[PDB]
Amino acid sequence: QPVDTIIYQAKVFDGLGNAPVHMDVAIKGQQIVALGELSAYQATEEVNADGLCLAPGFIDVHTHDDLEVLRNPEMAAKISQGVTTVITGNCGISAAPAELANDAPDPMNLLGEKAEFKFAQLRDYIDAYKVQKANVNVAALVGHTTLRNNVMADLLRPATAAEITLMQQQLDLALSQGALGLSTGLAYKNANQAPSSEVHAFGEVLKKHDALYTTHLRTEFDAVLDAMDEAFAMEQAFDIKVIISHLKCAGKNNWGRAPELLAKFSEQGEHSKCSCDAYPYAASSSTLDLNQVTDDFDIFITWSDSHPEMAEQLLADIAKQWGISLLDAAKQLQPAGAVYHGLNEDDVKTILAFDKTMIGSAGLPCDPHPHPRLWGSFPRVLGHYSREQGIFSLATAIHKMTGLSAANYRLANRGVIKVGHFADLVLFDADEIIDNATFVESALPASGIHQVWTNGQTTFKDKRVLPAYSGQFLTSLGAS
Ligand SMILES: [Zn+2]
Repeated sequence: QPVDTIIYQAKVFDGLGNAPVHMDVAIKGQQIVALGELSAYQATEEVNADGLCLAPGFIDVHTHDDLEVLRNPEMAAKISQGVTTVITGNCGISAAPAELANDAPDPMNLLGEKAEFKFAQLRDYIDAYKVQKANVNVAALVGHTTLRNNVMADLLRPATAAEITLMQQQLDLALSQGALGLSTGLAYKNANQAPSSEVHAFGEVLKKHDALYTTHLRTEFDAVLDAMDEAFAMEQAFDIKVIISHLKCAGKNNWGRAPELLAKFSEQGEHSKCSCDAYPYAASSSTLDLNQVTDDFDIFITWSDSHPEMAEQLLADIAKQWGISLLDAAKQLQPAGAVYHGLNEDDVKTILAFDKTMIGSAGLPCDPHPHPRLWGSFPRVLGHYSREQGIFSLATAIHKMTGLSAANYRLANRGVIKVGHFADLVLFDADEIIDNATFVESALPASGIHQVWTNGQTTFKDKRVLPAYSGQFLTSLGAS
């Protein structure tokens, strides 16, 4: 008869892109149990949401939070944005299944330090998550580069057919233990010599488990359209779900080409199910890479192990202080992290507006001065691009971080405000929600989020991140 909580009089967005409905929402246990006008229900707690909006909890489909959720189960960077679920294991790197010999090969340092990789099997990682759980749900992909490192000591080559056989078996076991699918990061030096046929060797395993394929493209610069062909070939050959990560046309050469990327989806063939995600910024962030050094746009160093006095400075200013070229300064700064202001804002708007595009933060949790997407992506979409810029409605914006993402990743009973679905929810003020993180002050929490529930338990309330630790590990459904 009774319920734990009723949220009264909010503008409720279902997560499916439909117009909001003014109504009340009842939570009991982990579940949404009633929707409508509910003053006839007995609730332990009552939340007055008059003038506020209620949406499904946001799903961050592009994270490198594999080890961050173990180090930092409160997950304030995500929870303070309204994110209740993270997809881990992106761009070819995952915490599991991974056995390291001497070091963690690049880019696995984006996840954590080599000693943190303690999960020879995915089941080991799930056990570790279940020790404390976390404020976010976790669903995990397996990284192709991580699989390569398990069986190859020299990564600067194709894997042998025998090494491919081992990787197929390791993925098959990870999928059976609960992984969602496989990710690749083919632009990175330690995967770039994998030919398309090496990636294709995983297709039968993925198809057998009805699993996902996600990809950081082999290049996102001049030849990005060719790189997209590679991703479509997985869909064509195996009829599996493919997601292109952080879609962009990078480089001054390619500013204005976003329509070409949208039109490229017409080349998929018989199946038309490829999706993509993007973060809402015109600046990327990664290790300082000599191939990306240019004078075409600002490049900011975020950290440098060689010259920590140069952290948070513009590469052009560093070069001038040092009396050498941008490229020579970059060589001396390595290893380092950078933010590259190399995207065009109109391209970003077009990619965000594309109806296939989900919102993903691509936040780098080990960065000591992170790109502000780590703390602002989702309220930036709702407050900057929807309310202020008007490029889409609030219903559309919410859909692209909730119901669209749960559907594309097959997240059962999430992403939608519907009776019987999990009570992952965000209460916010539609007129005040906004990102506050800037490139200079990159960890400022967003405004406008009043309360967050993860599986029916409050993980954020009135600026407090709360250790409910009610997240669950979301094991894959496998085949029929
Ligand atoms: Zn990536």
